[PDB]
Amino acid sequence: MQRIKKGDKVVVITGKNKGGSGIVLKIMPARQQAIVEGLNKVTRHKKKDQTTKRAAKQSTGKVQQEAPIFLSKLALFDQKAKQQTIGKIKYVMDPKTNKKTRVFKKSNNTL
Amino acid sequence: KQTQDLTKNMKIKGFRKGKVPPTLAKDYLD
Amino acid sequence: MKRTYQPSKLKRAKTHGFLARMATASGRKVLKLRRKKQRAQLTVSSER
Amino acid sequence: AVQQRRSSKHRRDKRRSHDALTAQALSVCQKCGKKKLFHRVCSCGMYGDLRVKKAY
Amino acid sequence: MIAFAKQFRVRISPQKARLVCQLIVGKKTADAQNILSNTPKKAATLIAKLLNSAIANATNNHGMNGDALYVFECVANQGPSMKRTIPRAKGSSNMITKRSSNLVVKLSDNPNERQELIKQQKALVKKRVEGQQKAKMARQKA
Amino acid sequence: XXXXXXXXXXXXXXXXXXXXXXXXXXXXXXXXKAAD
Amino acid sequence: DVTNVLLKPVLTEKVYFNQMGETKKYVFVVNPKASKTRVKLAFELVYGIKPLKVNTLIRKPTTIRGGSRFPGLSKLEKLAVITLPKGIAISVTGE
RNA sequence: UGAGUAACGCUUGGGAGUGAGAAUCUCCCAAACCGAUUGACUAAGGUUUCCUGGACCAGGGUCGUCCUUCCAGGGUUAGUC
RNA sequence: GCGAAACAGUACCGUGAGGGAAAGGUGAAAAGAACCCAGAGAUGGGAGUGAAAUAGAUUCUGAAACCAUAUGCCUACAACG
Ligand SMILES: [Mg+2]
Ligand SMILES: [Mg+2]
Ligand SMILES: [Mg+2]
Ligand SMILES: [Mg+2]
Ligand SMILES: [Mg+2]
Ligand SMILES: [Mg+2]
Ligand SMILES: [Mg+2]
Ligand SMILES: [Mg+2]
Ligand SMILES: [Mg+2]
Ligand SMILES: [Mg+2]
Ligand SMILES: [Mg+2]
Ligand SMILES: [Mg+2]
Ligand SMILES: [Mg+2]
Ligand SMILES: [Mg+2]
Ligand SMILES: [Mg+2]
Ligand SMILES: [Mg+2]
Ligand SMILES: [Mg+2]
Ligand SMILES: [Mg+2]
Ligand SMILES: [Mg+2]
Ligand SMILES: [Mg+2]
Ligand SMILES: [Mg+2]
Ligand SMILES: [Mg+2]
Ligand SMILES: [Mg+2]
Ligand SMILES: [Mg+2]
Ligand SMILES: [Mg+2]
Ligand SMILES: [Zn+2]
Repeated sequence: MQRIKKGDKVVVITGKNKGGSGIVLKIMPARQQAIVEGLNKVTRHKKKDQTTKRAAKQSTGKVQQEAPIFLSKLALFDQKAKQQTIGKIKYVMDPKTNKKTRVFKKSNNTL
Repeated sequence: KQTQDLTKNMKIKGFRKGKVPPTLAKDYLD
Repeated sequence: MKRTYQPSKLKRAKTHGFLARMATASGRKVLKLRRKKQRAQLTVSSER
Repeated sequence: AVQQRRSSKHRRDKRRSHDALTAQALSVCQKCGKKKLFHRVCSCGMYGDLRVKKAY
Repeated sequence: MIAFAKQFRVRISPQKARLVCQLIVGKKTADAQNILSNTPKKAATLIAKLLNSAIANATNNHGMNGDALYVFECVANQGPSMKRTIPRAKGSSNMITKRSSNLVVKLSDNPNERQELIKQQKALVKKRVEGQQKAKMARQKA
Repeated sequence: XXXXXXXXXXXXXXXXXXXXXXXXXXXXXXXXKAAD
Repeated sequence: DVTNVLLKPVLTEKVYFNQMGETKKYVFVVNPKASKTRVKLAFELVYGIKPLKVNTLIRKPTTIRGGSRFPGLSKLEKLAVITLPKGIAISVTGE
């Protein structure tokens, strides 16, 4: 299975942005990056191009989007615990549903 | 009038300018 | 002046063509080496 | 005939010493002011007091 | 305070461009434009464009007065060449070298600019020597 | 306006460079300067 | 029969010049291995009106995008020029 | 380096226009050569070099707004050849 | 280092058998320079992003030969490995 999925809260543990909490919007497994909302804001200098019905306007100024971040820099954020902390996860298989479920190793919280 | 405005340049794939079809100009460039 | 090479669609194909090379034991050996060298133009048949 | 010895980078410049250029003599038009080379019609076609050609 | 403009891979040869470039060094702005506009040479309508752009970005970008600019140095460095084969007689062949020039024009407002360049050079040479002296004091300290 | 290029390949400075095979199949002949 | 010999209709200045004035001429592209009789049969089984005659064009492949880093060849086309009888004009799109 | 030297491989003048820029591009008027041919139809070969529009990285022994160059689109119809 | 780190037995040469190259590196991330000025435009100068733009797609470092600019000294009666 995978450490990071689409939707769970995640934070950054290294770089200029420290303690940046966000939601993963999309995961590229092949190049090992991850788009997290609110973090790694880059500002492409949007030029003007007019060759299509939508390109006739294509209003683009200083649009701020999301830059991908390596998955190594990401760390899962705990929510069930009263005192939230950053830790590592296991891959225990509960016989109740015979489905693999992520569980933290510094606590007993599922996912 | 309106069809006159839409026949200038805007060359179609298999066509040229000027001789734009009098009735068919709303299919490719819709 | 009359230079050495006077092009002809028939003479070329009937002398250095695939069927011409495939008619003698010697022709098979030359074709084997050209396949060994992985020539894109194995013979003059594949002009295009 | 060809040089049996190569000419250095100093003899080359000595020969080029006479290749310098000269600044062509210029004057001012008496009706518009732009500089024009002497004894020739300006850009407006107005030479002296006579309108020669139509304005540029 | 140097303002400057550049042009890469100009088709004119450096040999035939330096000849025109020596006609503009040291001249005032207005006089420089007038001489280059009426000289019957190919490398006259390209330095003129470069010169005009340099004046423009001197009085707009760097904020200069505009009535004191003089051509500090206008030179045509050697640019990358292009090699072609000219077919000669009796089956031989020679190599035509299409020459290109990298043109750069620079104008200043201060008539004493050579002195400042020597000052930075003196500062760099000077900057080298104290470090040697500082190393000597540390060496004696140990 | 309408100056744009949405095609995946589009350029005005087409990349090209001429090469030389150094074809110098030169020869020579005899002469009337033979001292025998 | 299988109807893989009717690949694509084509609309050019020549096509529209023919496609007017009583008898209509529709130009399609067909399987390069197909014959005139197969073209007439395909038109019979998928449109319903018998062609008056069929003409065929072979456009040879040629080099395209020359000088580009990777040059490529063209694609082999067989063109068929169907001409329906006087007064009949069916639509290529809409069935 | 030789050296900005040899060479640039048979064909004139002008008017108007385009263009940022024209001896070289477009039109017109002449002018000069071919005229058992530099005229016209095809075989062989060449393989898109054909037509239209656009461009002036490179090629054109100069220039170029122009090209047999490049880009985009299009073009070759047989019972009798 | 295999001829071939790239689309190499390719481009190219030869009627053919056959012969047979060169060419790698932006930045952590394109965030690949919106916008202003000159210009016909490419482009350049600012601005902006970036730790660094003298890292700008000509994209790691950038040697010498070679070509130019300049502070200081010398050089136009002078026979010079
Ligand atoms: Mg010198
Ligand atoms: Mg001289
Ligand atoms: Mg020859
Ligand atoms: Mg036929
Ligand atoms: Mg030499
Ligand atoms: Mg020289
Ligand atoms: Mg001489
Ligand atoms: Mg001479
Ligand atoms: Mg001469
Ligand atoms: Mg000639
Ligand atoms: Mg002449
Ligand atoms: Mg005559
Ligand atoms: Mg003839
Ligand atoms: Mg071609
Ligand atoms: Mg044409
Ligand atoms: Mg054209
Ligand atoms: Mg030229
Ligand atoms: Mg008939
Ligand atoms: Mg070959
Ligand atoms: Mg810069
Ligand atoms: Mg370099
Ligand atoms: Mg470098
Ligand atoms: Mg003396
Ligand atoms: Mg004496
Ligand atoms: Mg003596
Ligand atoms: Zn005047």
